[PDB]
Amino acid sequence: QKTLHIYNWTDYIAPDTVANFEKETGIKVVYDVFDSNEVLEGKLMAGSTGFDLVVPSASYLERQLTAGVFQPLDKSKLPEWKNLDPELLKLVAKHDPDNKFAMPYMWATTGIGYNVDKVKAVLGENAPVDSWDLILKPENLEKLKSCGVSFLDDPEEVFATVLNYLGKDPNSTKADDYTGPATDLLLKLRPNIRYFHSSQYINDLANGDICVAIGWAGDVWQASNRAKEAKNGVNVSFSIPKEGAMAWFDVFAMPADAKNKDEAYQFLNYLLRPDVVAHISDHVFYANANKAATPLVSAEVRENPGIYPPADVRAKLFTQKVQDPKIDRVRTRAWTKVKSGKLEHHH
Ligand SMILES: COCCOC[C@@H](C)OC[C@H](C)N
Ligand SMILES: [Cl-]
Ligand SMILES: [Cl-]
Repeated sequence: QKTLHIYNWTDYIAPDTVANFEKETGIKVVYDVFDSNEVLEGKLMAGSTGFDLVVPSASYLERQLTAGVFQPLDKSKLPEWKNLDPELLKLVAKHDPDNKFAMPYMWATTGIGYNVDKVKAVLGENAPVDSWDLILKPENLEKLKSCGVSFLDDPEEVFATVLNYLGKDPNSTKADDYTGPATDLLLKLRPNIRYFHSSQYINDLANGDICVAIGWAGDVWQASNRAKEAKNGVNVSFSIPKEGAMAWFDVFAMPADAKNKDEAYQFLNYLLRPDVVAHISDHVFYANANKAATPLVSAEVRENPGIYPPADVRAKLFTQKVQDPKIDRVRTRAWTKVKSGKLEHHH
């Protein structure tokens, strides 16, 4: 009797995927969840995670490759590997050369989730919902404060978005960009931000408790769908803003010390079945990386340009770079200062 341990993002599988795999294979699954790349990386670098499969973003897989925390995937144990789109594989390979360590899972963008009606009530019918101005212009956040503003608790995402908005390289390697203009803007915004959190914003958007959030696309579409299902009269939408946004792939990987590799390959091959991953996309409102699955994904998901954006929008997307340790120090210190920003001092 074997037991497979999986560590995935919250809100990132269909409700019946694991039970269906358990029923089919007889394998018992222990499924645990996270909402932060930094939490997962800390576990991978601190000791044994005890997990057989983990799901980093691709730039987090990249940065940990030479640490040897992952073992290469034996493709002979993944006969359904050919269902993955081979062009998407080439893009993922920028982070994982020759696709040796990672199985692409889902792809999306980091944009703005918002309450359509409350934004228009507060900012007017002309509210700049197609722009990062909605959430990064202080004059707008000051007005939105009471209806509730959330930022992701993701320093890399937040600084890269701010840098881009300020007309800098979103992956700037210049320390002064972080300590100066990016920090200046974030401190100006900070009094109007209710919280930094990377998962509470889904239900808060759905229930009308947060009016604007920096959010991951399919999480915001899940909020929208939860409100629709609740018949609660809340209208949530998502914007990939006109100034561009971050795009990313999340990938399954196998820790080098995984106990139950055979069961792990069984689960990956299960996810490679087109019906399995299409059903996941239908529930989580994210694009998968499986070419064979695409015709099976629901029309509502496939036809949503905030899930499958067209070429003119894709042209404005950027990807995360791994920063050197001096930028990492500057950025992380600045993030701690920003998040503590409301506190009173006596110096
Ligand atoms: C099936 O995933 C949606 C397609 O993803 C779009 C991004 C990842 O690719 C860019 C290239 C140009 N197509
Ligand atoms: Cl990524
Ligand atoms: Cl359909």
